[PDB]
Amino acid sequence: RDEAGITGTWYNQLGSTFIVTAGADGALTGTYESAVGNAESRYVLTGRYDSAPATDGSGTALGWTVAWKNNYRNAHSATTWSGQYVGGAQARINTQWLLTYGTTEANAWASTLVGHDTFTKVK
Amino acid sequence: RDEAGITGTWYNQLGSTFIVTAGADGALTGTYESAVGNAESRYVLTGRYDSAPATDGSGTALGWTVAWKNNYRNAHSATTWSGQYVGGAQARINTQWLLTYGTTEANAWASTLVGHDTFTKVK
Amino acid sequence: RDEAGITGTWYNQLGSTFIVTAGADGALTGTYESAVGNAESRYVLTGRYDSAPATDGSGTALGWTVAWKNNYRNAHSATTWSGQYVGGAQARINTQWLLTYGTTEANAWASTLVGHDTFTKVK
Amino acid sequence: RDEAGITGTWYNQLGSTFIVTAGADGALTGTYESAVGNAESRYVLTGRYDSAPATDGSGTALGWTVAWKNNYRNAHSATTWSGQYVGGAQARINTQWLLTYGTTEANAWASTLVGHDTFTKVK
Repeated sequence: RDEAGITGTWYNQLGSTFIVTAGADGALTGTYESAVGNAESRYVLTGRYDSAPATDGSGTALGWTVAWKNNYRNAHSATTWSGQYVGGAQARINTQWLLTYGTTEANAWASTLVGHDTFTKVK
Repeated sequence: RDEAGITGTWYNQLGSTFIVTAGADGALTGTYESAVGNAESRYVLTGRYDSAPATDGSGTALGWTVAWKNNYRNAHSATTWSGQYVGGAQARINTQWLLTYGTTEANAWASTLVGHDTFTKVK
Repeated sequence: RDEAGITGTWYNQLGSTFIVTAGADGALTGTYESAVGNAESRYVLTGRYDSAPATDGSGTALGWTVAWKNNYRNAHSATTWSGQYVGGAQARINTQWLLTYGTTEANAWASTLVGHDTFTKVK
Repeated sequence: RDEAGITGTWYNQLGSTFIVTAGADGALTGTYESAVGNAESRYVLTGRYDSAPATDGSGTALGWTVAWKNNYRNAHSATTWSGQYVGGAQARINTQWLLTYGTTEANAWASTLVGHDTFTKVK
């Protein structure tokens, strides 16, 4: 039961800010602000997490999406982060991500960036 | 404006079924049923898509998450698909995905599978 | 023992041409010619494969790299394909790949594309 | 020209040891010893790097493969790392990797793990 452990404000290694609420039902809702790329201000996110994780010391699996459209800009792209929450004194969300841009069929080979973000509760 | 083009029932190459509604606001909601893996019946999904895509022939970026917990089972894992919708006679959603399982810190190197799913409106 | 099954000329879905020799010792050597991207003519490749695969119907794991420098151009990038060879009437190499471009530290978040290529012995 | 900067012994965050020689011609040769997984002792590697990188502060793209067969064991798998070398006082190779295991056609959806390794010249 990591609803309280997940909910809150998280920061990654780029200085991006992830503001999330975890629902009792497994939902993730909030906003993402990227420190880099074709982005400004906050963007909607949604996602899901395992609301009944294993009790053996394993992390808590979760994921979320941002489409990079808001009232300021549209980067015609979406990122998905997939990862796990690891609780404790220095809690962390360890993620890998896929960023797809909309492309023509001819350029679709080149549509998707992959990377990895680690989030902490301290900047 | 691909709200009508996205909304509906989609099937991938594995015979999985993706049932989605696209909101005017960029939301994706629905259910996923996997034909493979530690899964049975339907699981909640949510996600986002570019509600104002480019008009140059590019695809429509989107993503969504499933956490693999429902009333039947809990696979302590989450998958994120990231991709684009390509409209037309044979419409398609072309995706890559990341499946993270909850692990101990010692096994976290091995936590994440990557793959690729192509969805069609016909089985 | 898939040395004879791997060695030869392969083509992917983009119309790229992969010319490989598999060594008894697990080596892969040859040349790659991409139909797309910042590339022309042939580039050196090397890689490795499992020279003693399982006999249970499993595929044969393998991988290879291309750095995108030759006498014509230098795209300051390297792609790695990781996958498996599946023997038989319609033999295939099913791969996923990572293409890293050299970046400054500020842009390294955006350095790596991911995709998937399927190779056949017929175009 | 990073031939001297790449050649040598590198260690990642898992305590794996990567011993590589960079050739003037773009080759990478050496041995890999994993601290984790179905592995013991050293395994052959080969790969490629950009021997004429940009002079603007960008990193040096490179990649390499290991098939996880040696005289001790065979894990019927191959990993490819794709990344860049970043020179200087605290030199680093920043990589993402794809590990494919040989599978039956029914389980091929689950064949490939993805992760990220950072190598340093100090443990």
